[PDB]
Amino acid sequence: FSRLDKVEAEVQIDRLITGRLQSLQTYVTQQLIRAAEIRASANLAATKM
Amino acid sequence: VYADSFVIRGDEVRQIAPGQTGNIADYNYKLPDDFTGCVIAWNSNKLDS
Repeated sequence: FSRLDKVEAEVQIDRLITGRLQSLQTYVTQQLIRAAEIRASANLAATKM
Repeated sequence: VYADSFVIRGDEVRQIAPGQTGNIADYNYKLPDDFTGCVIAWNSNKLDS
């Protein structure tokens, strides 16, 4: 902020708000896959029990 | 619509644009960061000088 004026900072802050959001999006998708795997393993345990 | 008129030095016309910090743009007259519209300037040394 202090190193620039208030007109071209938008392109310089959009990249810092999409990357910080797109990366968070990637992590969530990883959790969904693993959850879909544990769910299949948990049901096997119930059948075994 | 709004029209504002005044006269300044030749080297301080660049200071009129939003964002720039200085004497005329912080003490006398300045524009908001999200300003919409534009400015027009021209030489008048034949008249005022």
